[PDB]
Amino acid sequence: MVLLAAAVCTKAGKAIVSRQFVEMTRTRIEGLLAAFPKLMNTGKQHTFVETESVRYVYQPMEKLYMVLITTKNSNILEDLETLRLFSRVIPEYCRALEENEISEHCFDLIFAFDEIVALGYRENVNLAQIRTFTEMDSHEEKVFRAVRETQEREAKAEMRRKAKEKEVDNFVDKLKS
Amino acid sequence: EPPSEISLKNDLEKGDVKSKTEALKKVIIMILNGEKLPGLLMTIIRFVLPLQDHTIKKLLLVFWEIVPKTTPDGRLLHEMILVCDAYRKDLQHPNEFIRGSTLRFLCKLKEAELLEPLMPAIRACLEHRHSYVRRNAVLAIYTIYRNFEHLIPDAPELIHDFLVNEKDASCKRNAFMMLIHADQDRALDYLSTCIDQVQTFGDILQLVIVELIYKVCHANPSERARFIRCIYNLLQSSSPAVKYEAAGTLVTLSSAPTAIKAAAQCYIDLIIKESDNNVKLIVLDRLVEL
Amino acid sequence: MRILMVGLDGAGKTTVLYKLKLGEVITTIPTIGFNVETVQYKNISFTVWDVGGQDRIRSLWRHYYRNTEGVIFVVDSNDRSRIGEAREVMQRMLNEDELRNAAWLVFANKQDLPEAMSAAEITEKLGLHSIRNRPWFIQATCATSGEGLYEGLEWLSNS
Repeated sequence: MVLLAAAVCTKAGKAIVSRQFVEMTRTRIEGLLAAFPKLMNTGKQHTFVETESVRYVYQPMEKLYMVLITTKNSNILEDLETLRLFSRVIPEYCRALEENEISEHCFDLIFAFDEIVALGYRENVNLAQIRTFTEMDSHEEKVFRAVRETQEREAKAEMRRKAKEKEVDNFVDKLKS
Repeated sequence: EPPSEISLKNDLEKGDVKSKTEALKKVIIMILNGEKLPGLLMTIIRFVLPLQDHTIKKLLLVFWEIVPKTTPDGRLLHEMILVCDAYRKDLQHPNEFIRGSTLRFLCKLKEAELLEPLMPAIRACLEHRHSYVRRNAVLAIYTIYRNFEHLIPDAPELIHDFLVNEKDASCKRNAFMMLIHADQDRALDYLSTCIDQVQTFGDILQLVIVELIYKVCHANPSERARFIRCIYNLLQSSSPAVKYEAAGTLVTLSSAPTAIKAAAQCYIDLIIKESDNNVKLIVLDRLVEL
Repeated sequence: MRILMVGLDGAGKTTVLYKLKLGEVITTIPTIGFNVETVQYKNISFTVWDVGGQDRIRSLWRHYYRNTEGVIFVVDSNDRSRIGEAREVMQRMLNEDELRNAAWLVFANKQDLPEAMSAAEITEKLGLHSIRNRPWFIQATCATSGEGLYEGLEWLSNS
């Protein structure tokens, strides 16, 4: 993990959608987080705030915020890419932007979190390709036609049966000393 | 006397899957509250072992996952073993994505009577030429290691040998992450091996070692040279990530005036290069510590 | 129709099934659970629960207590063991009323596989001789044999 939740946010004091990598507690962790986020703490601007060693990572994208959270150190850029990246992905994933579309393609969207990121690891590239992996496959089909068919033959037949029946060193020395 | 639970039931017929989808969403929302009162279980039960609807299964499944399962019925609703056999098959499924997806789920999953021969089952699935599937096992296993590590007991080595068989960086990266959590030692042995090779390689896996090494010294040291030999190589350092860590780890390790200088430089340039201010501040903070 | 294959499945009770379904054989671990197939005839598509009569699974089938429409009893005709005992159980099916909504078939399977009883011998023995408020013609299979089955069945859906 490098993120116990990704929650995609809309301005509302409320985060439009979320997923809980790990359950234990109740929303109050998440619920409390939601509250704080909605409040924004009046704070003016800035796309990042970490407070109390918790990264609250966000990106306004419009009236929307996409949010990630973490507490101990990270390499920034990567991160950014993601926020941004989210901001690339959605109109594809759930269709454009307005909660509803997403409301219909919730399943798709959550699926995307997992898919995209396996526990804080940047899994791939290529969205379409990303579609590919599941509920879009190939193997299963290959297998099915042949198999189904084979069985079918047995069945058909059955129908009848039925039917009828240097450098290092510089350092090293210095140090060594 | 009658209820809309039933109203949903006919819809499902009416559409098939489609209607059911709707039902899932509703159910979901209903579920979302907590809320539901049972009975549809039966329906679900009835149609689903004989039905496909993959997506739906995925919805279903997930639903099961998020929702409880040690349900006041048991534990299980009590069928947690029987239905699974199809699923086990799916899990068996020659069909690799399908297994992988399951696996993904499975990493989320943790339902034991079902697991046991699925332990066998999984083992087979590891062999499948797909790194996606195999990788998925790495999470899954991780999931075991806390829940019922023991379930499998021979693993840390088994993995470690596995690594030997292995060569997909993605999977490797993972492999490390888990491996040290099981036991560092194996990683280390390998570490010894890898020492020269590292430089050639992709970062992500490299990172993970940096954490590990840290904890052990405060507890105890005497280990250096072998490391050093490498470490110096690491004093190439060049990705912004690498560099970011690389100076950071160094300080962790050392603070010799020479050390002080080395890291310092890295920063200074970095900064200079640097653009995201947020970042800039951060290092200060470290610095502030320093 | 809901058609029921019970007894402990893994014996090739399941074989019996897999043989129907793909032509194949038990290439599963011996199977406690629901095994499902739909077989279409009179286009009543018979949904077969091949379910082990192993402990829980026998014990617990209440959601499957609903209303029957077809009976296969898949038989170890080398079993001549749990059948009296079975008879003793079987009564409670008899004592079920859902259970009286099927014109059926007991299938004697596993004939080659060791031997079998008098078609009659069994008939009393499971307590089978005694019915009528459901039809009750008898049909032997084996699990490496069985034909004319379908005569049995023919009458049966067309009851």
